[PDB]
Amino acid sequence: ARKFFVGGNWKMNGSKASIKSLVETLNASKLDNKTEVVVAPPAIYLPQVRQALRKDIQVAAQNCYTKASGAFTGEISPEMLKDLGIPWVILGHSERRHIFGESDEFVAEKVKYALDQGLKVIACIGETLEEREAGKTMEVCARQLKAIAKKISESDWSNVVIAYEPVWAIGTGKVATPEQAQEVHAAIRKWLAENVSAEVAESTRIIYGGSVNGGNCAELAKQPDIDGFLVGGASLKPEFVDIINARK
Repeated sequence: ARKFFVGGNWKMNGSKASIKSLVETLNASKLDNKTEVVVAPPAIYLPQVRQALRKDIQVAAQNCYTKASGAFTGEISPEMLKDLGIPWVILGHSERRHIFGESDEFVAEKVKYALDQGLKVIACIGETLEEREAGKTMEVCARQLKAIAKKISESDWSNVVIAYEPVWAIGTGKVATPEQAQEVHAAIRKWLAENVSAEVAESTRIIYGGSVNGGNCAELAKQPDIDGFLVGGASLKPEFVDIINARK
């Protein structure tokens, strides 16, 4: 069965002191050994975290670029991440797609380059409120996924986790039910089956990237096509532990 997966996206949040506290809390907590756990600090805190954090939680960057090196002021390469012992990267997050204009193709180029350099990737997809109102949830997810599928091989999906972000229920005032989330996750899995392969569909974790907290994580985790979470704000808090432990 697919291993339950809980990622924590810290986004642009943290100080040395707050991160020291966050890490200390994780280091003193009893975690379900059946959960694969990844945390994504801001880039400048990656060293602090990889040095202090328990080894059974892996670290991710929040973004990277599409080349090994060169004249790209402000960008980081997958080679640098590997060099510092950062095994994961989050790519195509809604905030990068919408605020920083990252296109479907640019995201797909990053996913392929990161995989080729030996990173594991949390690849983010999802639809806006306007797109959902139009009945375009799967049109959008299919488009975003197709761009990735055109760049990566069937085998390459092995080290991909798909994060479904209900952008329509992130910062909009709308909320998603576990049933609504499940419906999308099942449809994404069907897309994988029909476009990649049945084996990719059955193997690939599809994690929920909407609002996840200690209070709702158990009900979400019960859904049969939800393989875990890409947690936002709760990832900065002690209740992240409860989310890791959502199946217990």
